[PDB]
Amino acid sequence: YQYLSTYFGSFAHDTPPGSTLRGLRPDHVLPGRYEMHGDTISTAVYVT
Amino acid sequence: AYAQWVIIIIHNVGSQDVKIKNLKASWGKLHADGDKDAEVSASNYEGKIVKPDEKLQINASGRSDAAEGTTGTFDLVDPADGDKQVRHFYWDSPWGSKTNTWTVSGSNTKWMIEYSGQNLDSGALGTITVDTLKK
Amino acid sequence: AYAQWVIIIIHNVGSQDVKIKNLKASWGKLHADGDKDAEVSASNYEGKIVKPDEKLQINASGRSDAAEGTTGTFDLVDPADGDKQVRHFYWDSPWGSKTNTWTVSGSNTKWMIEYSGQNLDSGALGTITVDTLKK
Amino acid sequence: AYAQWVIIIIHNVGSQDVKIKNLKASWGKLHADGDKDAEVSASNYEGKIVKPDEKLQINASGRSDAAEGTTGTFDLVDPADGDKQVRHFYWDSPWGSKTNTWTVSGSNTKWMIEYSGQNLDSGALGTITVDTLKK
Amino acid sequence: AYAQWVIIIIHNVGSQDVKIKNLKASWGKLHADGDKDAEVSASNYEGKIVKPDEKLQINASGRSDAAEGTTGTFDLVDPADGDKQVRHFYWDSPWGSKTNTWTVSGSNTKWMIEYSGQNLDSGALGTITVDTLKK
Amino acid sequence: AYAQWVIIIIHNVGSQDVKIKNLKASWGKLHADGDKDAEVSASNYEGKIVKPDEKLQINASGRSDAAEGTTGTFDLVDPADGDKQVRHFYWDSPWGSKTNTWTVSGSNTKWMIEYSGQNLDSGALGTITVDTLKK
Amino acid sequence: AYAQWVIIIIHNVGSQDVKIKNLKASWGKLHADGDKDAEVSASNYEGKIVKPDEKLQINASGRSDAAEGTTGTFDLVDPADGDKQVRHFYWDSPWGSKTNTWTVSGSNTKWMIEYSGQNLDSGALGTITVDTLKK
Repeated sequence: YQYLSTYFGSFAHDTPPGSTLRGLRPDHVLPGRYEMHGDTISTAVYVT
Repeated sequence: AYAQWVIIIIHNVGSQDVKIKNLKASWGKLHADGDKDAEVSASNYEGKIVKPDEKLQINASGRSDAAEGTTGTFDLVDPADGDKQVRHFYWDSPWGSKTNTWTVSGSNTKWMIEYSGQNLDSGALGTITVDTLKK
Repeated sequence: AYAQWVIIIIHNVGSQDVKIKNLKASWGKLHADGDKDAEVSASNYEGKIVKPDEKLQINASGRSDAAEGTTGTFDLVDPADGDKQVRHFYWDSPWGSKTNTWTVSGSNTKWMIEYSGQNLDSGALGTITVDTLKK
Repeated sequence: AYAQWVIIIIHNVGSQDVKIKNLKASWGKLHADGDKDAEVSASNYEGKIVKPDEKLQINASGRSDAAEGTTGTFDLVDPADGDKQVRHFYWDSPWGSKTNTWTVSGSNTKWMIEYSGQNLDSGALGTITVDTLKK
Repeated sequence: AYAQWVIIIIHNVGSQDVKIKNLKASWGKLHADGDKDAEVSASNYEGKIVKPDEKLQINASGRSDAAEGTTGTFDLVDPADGDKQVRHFYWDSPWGSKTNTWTVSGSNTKWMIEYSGQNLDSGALGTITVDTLKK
Repeated sequence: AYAQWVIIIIHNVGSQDVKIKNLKASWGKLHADGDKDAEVSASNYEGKIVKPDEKLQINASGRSDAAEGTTGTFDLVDPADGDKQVRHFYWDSPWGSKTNTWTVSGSNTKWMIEYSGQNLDSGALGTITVDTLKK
Repeated sequence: AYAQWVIIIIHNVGSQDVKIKNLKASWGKLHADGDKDAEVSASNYEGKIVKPDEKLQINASGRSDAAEGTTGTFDLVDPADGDKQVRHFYWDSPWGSKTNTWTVSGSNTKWMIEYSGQNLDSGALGTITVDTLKK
């Protein structure tokens, strides 16, 4: 299975909002295209 | 000698503050970045807080062309629980020996600490990068 | 001589493969990490693919007590673009001359290369981390 | 010497104006096209605007038969946003060394700059063609 | 000697193929780009087809420390017209004589050839870009 | 000399396998338990799997009356994680120098290693029990 | 001499109290942990109770640089049945002989005693660990 985003913070297994984050069956997703932001690798984020 | 040097890069890979305490160089001197001539006192780093997702660099080196290495210690301490110790770091890049020492002692189950880049065989102690993360 | 040494850590932070080519140590010798005695051949890295998030270490240093330093060159190329050159890297830590040299050349525009950690004043060249990314 | 020379051709491959600023030769002299004897002051090029789809040539060379190379710098600056820097160009074709220097520093994400034709091994610095394009 | 060198960049700006023939370095040696030590044979370029928008580089220079300069000839011919000669190119950067020589001969009228960048006063011949187009 | 000796008892207290690798006695010789005369080869332990609750003994000592001490190195690695290094162990009981040396290096974080029983002042290095566990 | 030494670790692997009695070193001296200079009287251990699941260490060694080994005895006694004997332990690491002696005499079917780590061939007597169990 797969999930569509990276977590910006500490992923909480048992408390919200981390308790409700879910991944998807592979047939639910198709490959996307990135869209980079930020001048430097330290602050580079893709907008899929 | 300047040939005995060490760079210690504290890099917060977590999301909680970490403090540097009790930084003390018994042998050698702390100095500026890329400038072994610009000596800096330990007060520049003691008590400083390394905010998450940024790095703090500590540069130590022996006296100029001397028969003296660089030996020092510091504590990394979590300020969120009354400045308890995370780990105690000790480095020793001597001038009259081959075996450099890099010891990370102490215990704190709430923190995970990794380090890489050190050289203990012979020569300088190198650039040690230490990634800290509060779990 | 072992006093002159260099470590190069290529880190493919990007999401597409990057290939090493034309690795050649004109002076000194390559060796396995932590063991300057354990010499290795350039073929152990030639043509290697650095997958995304993978790190590859190349360790070079002078020979046993010889008056030579170390010097070498290699290329990063893009396997997905017909091995089009990304960058050309040259390193030199001489035994006689005090100043070192770390040069990155090339004009590939769909790549970002960032190198850090080199020492150019005196002593060994040190450890250089080279983060690579494809736009 | 005249053997140390460099030609810098700024070629606008886009559709926006670009300006040359702070052109200064610390060593050597700017001269005319195909005429190393006709010295020209930097005022002939400083402040000039390279209109899109045309080329501007800057010729630098060392003093006649001297033990002096040619070292200089200039800025390429976008006039559309209050003369901010596009890139900073530095060239060095020394007489008493083999390694020529051609550095393009600075950052401007709104501009793309390519360059080709330089020689850094030995001898003259050659004819460097720099294509500038505003995105 | 390496002080005498020449680079020829044939650029087929047109829309039909052009072929190299009879490439011959009567003096000095050809070599790979950026490496005057890496000698190459004339067969690596003989009979090659320069497709439209393609660029082909030929690098020649004197041998190792020899008192020779460099001298060579080649032909551009039209593969689509029974290898009819387009142009005849001759280059010479002598070590003894100061003046260089770059000569283009021929009378093919359905082709446009434009060469630029040569130096004829003293020193190396330099870099010559030759744009080719078929009417 | 037999006066310098070391025994290493690896005890896998954990519940997953641990593998020995790169076992090498640079000085002295390995031997079977209770018989310093019965020399054994490093291949008798190389690549061995220490199952959970199993104990593995490695006995090293100096040769017959020679002025050498003993010195060796090995690695604990995780067979279930692509032979990823767990720890690097170095032992040295010199005949000339009085002080011994027992060094454990590495940064594997999913493992706990606890060594006890070494003697570092004078005489033989002694018996060292190394309890290993995987988190 | 200090080269003649023995460490005796009584480790209660059961759930019943065991007492040490009649500890007496006829030759040599009892000393502190890792400190052969800090002599300690036998009163520090005589009458002590080794609680289940913890270890008590007895360190004996010969006089400093003397021609004297270390010879001693003690009783392990069950206090639950009026201080009857479990086993009688005798150790002898002489200076003028090769054969060290480690004798565990006596009979008590209600107790099971194991011991390991002793060396009787030559040199020191080593670190003997004795696991005590009440069935």
